[PDB]
Amino acid sequence: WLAYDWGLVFLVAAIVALGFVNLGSAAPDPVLLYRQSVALGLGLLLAFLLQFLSRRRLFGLAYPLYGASLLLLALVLVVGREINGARAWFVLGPLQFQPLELAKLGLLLALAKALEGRPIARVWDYALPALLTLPVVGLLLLQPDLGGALVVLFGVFVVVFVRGLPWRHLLVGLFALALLVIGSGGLFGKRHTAFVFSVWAEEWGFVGVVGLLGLYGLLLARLFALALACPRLSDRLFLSGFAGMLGFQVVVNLGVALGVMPVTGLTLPLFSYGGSSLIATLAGLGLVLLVHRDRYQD
Ligand SMILES: [Cl-]
Repeated sequence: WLAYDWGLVFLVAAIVALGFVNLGSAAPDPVLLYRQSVALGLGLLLAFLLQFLSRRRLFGLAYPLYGASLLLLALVLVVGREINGARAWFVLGPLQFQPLELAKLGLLLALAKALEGRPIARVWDYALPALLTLPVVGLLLLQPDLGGALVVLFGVFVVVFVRGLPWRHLLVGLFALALLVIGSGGLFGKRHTAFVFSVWAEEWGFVGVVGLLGLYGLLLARLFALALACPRLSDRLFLSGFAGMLGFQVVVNLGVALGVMPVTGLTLPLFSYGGSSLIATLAGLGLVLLVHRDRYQD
């Protein structure tokens, strides 16, 4: 039927097109743009394939996907490939799959589903999110990769806070974990990650950064608007956790790019270089779009 919110689609497409028109000038290379074109193709294809999935099945898979992401996080520690001092990637030749993304989505689904029963015992308000998040954050710290750990923990914080459970301990853990880590016009196109962002910030200047931060602000706004437009509470929680994680990566790259936090492996979603991050962001956006399209169904 295609009863989606096409505004969010246009926002995602606009950020993606900005990322692509920037990469073609921010340290370009004939062979480095092909990888990202194929990543975009795979991402759109996967986000389309996932549209043949009802939300009932998707939340039926809330617990199996969480278990598979836990076991996959455990397995990457044994048979992974070290990159920047941590084994956090599965490399099978041309295939590059990082279990962090599966962990994020599985935990969001699992917590959303397990946290939609309004009455709870007076003890599990602390323990259930604890015992569902701690294995993930711990297996993320054994790599070690604390950027994804921060994203995961902050997502869990957003889910808990929107729900209405104890969240202050989660912020304590979050802040504690984060401590052990050219004009108005610009140039217009005239190897670390932040280079992808430093070239946009310098070749396009204040209008460029204002426009990009505005695109991200509108995306987070539309996500949180779709979140409170769902009758079921599990959907509200899932959408808000996703939007939280996205905004958190964005503000992390903000402080990384402007000399605040030490850099992490967290890219700017839909914008920074990275085929797996692009594909995973597209897949998560496909999930959020399909859970929004099925909001008035049983
Ligand atoms: Cl609290």
